[PDB]
Amino acid sequence: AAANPLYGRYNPRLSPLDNINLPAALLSRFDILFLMLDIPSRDDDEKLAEHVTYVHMHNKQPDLDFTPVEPSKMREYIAYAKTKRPVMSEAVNDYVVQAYIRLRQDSKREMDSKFSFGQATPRTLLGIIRLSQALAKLRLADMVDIDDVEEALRLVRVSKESLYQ
Amino acid sequence: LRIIWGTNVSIQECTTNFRNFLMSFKYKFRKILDERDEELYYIKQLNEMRELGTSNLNLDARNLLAYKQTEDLYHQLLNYPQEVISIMDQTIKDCMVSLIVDNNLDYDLDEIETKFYKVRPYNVGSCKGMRELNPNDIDKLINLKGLVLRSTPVIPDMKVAFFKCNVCDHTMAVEIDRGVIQEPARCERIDCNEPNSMSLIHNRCSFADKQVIKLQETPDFVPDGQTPHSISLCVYDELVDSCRAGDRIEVTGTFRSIPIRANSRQRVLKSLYKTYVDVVHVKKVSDKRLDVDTSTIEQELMQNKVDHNEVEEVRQITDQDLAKIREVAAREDLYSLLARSIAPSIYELEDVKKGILLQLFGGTNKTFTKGGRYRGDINILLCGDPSTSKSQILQYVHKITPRGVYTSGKGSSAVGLTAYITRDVDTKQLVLESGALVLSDGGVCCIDEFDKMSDSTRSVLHEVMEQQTISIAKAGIITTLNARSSILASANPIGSRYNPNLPVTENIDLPPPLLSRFDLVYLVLDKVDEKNDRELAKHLTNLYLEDKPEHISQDDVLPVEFLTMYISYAKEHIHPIITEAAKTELVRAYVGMRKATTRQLESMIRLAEAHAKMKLKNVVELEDVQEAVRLIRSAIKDYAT
Ligand SMILES: Nc1ncnc2c1ncn2[C@@H]1O[C@H](COP(=O)(O)OP(=O)(O)O)[C@@H](O)[C@H]1O
Ligand SMILES: [Zn+2]
Repeated sequence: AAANPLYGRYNPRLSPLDNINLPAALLSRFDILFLMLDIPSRDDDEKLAEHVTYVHMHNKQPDLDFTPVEPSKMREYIAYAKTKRPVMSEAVNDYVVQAYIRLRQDSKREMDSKFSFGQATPRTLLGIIRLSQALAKLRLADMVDIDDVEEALRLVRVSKESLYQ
Repeated sequence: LRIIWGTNVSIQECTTNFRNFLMSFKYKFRKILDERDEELYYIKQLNEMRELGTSNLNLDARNLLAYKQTEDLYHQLLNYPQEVISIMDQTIKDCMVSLIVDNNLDYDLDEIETKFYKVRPYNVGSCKGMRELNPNDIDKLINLKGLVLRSTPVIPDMKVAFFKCNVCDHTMAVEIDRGVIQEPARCERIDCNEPNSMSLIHNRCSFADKQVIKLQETPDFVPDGQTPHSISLCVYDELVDSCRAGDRIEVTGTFRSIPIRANSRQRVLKSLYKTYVDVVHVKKVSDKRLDVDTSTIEQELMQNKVDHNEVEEVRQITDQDLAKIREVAAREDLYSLLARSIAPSIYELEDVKKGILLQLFGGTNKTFTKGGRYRGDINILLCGDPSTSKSQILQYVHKITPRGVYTSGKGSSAVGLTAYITRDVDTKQLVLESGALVLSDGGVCCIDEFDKMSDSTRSVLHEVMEQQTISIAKAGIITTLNARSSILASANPIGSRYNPNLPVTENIDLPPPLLSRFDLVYLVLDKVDEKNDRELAKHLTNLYLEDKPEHISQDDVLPVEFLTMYISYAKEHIHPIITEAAKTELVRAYVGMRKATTRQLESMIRLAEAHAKMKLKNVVELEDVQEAVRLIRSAIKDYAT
């Protein structure tokens, strides 16, 4: 889903539950929301203006030491990863729990003022599991590591650290 | 060697092979079929039938698949059923008579000489409904799992035609051959001839019963892209009024095709054929879901006898099961054993689960011989935070309850909750279809996003919630019709999450009277803490420890297949009398609320009597009111605010 705040752009004087018009019951069914919002800057906007003018000067994408993969072969890779049915180690199982309680304790007991949004839920714990499964499938790996959930939690938190810029 | 044309069937060779099986089968599937006492396994069931007159032989087809000598036959009756069942009609009669002649016996002979015996083969393999039924599958055994949306009137179909002769005082009869009545032009000449003068007289003829039924079909898997199909199927005599709207069913029969006439003018036939099922068996019940209310269906339990069919309506149980049931009922913690085993994946919430259990039992249903009626139910609402059982509970109820339509939100409005009139395109006539609540004349109707249903729609439930009936006056119909449904609802507060700093009566955003006319309201607020949510998280992630949760037998809980056998006994067989001594603790509990309305009182009796259906008590005792009132108060945390 793509959505815009009440005034197109954000207002920093409004807490997100008021900046956002959506009700938090529906929002809790989004396992991630991205506060993908812009702030003007001296440097960062320069590289963007290069990429857009480069890709408008011609179809081709930048001369990085990289190639952007052809989509149909990526579709084949995804179709193979979909076949994988990964299982969670007890090592991560007990880590996911403790991270969740610290998240939920912080989310409730501290984060109900100012910039604070929402609440931690069972559903966001299941989100971390499904994301942790997804990472392990992209590894083509039959098991889910402690190395996976420490990435999944990052995407959950990073989606709103934009808000502090 | 003899063989049927187009066919791999030898009559006598199958005849002896079926007898060889029929006189020697003893549960060999348990030995052979997979990794899973008795004897003469069918002979007991045949010598059972002959005194009861129940001419039907219901056959577990997979008996043959496991057995050593009739793998040669399973793939025949599956693929040639019209002919192979025509053999079984004969062999079973001869195989009944072998049990006569080996017996010193009374005169069974004088009728079974003439009477007819049949087979209903049902226990066959699964299929993707209509869709996998490519034309190679034409005229084969098939089964379907699904439900009924409508059934036509009974249709008269010719089996002996009659001819009346306009002269000369002789009639004629002819039996129908494969869809034709070859009417003789000649006047049965040997009396005399007149070339063309003879009549056909309707009311002298002999007719079959026929009936047509519309099945909403629901496969165990459906491909990505699909949508529900309304199959149309036909049922013959001894199955008419077997099954009807809202029933959840496994049915088996022959997949068929037939042309259609393009118009009522001329015999041009559409080449793109129509398809249907000719029903041979219907399995009215399952082990996983409970039994349709025996008080409600009392009209048909005798009709099955009066119609002479034993197509079963209610689960059979043996003494070895009832003995276990009674030995289970004696334990002190049944009151919590069910409340755990009702949802082995749902954590705590045992106040909620328990009152839901007491909904499923219903309680007591009573009438005054003309003038009035009362019924055992409780109508339920769930309120408080998201991220909780609410939506999953509505599934487990739905998948246990034999009847109920999972209505939802703004997607469900009056014309489709109660009945509607619509054009049946397959014949182009106006016909009446049962709405969602009418289909739910029993069991549970499970409602979600209850407050996001409109101001106009809610007004139907406002009558139904206790009056359990709906009354209609729109074009073509004026009637009041039964709506015996219990009702269960999921709701969320005003705004979002929860807000204890506002009174619950406002917070729910549901009007005070309708909220009162619910019999039990649950407040399910989260109120987060360590040492609960941690224990929940361990429970959830154990579902991902083993990628299917077979170790869920831990934390001991009843097999569902026993729990449903318990409830469908207690529900069926106990009528708990509210004793005159129970009043004195009951009235004070009501008056203590008054210091709120009779719906609480009218609920407590319907809830406490269910707590006597549980433990199978014919009479209510002063204790069982005490847990019922506490449940009401604690369901809304009445001590806190
Ligand atoms: N206490 C709990 N026990 C078991 N499962 C839970 C619990 N709380 C949440 N869940 C899980 O969360 C999901 C419930 O979603 P749900 O909360 O029903 O949506 P809603 O917020 O509309 O009720 C289910 O998959 C369920 O297994
Ligand atoms: Zn004549």
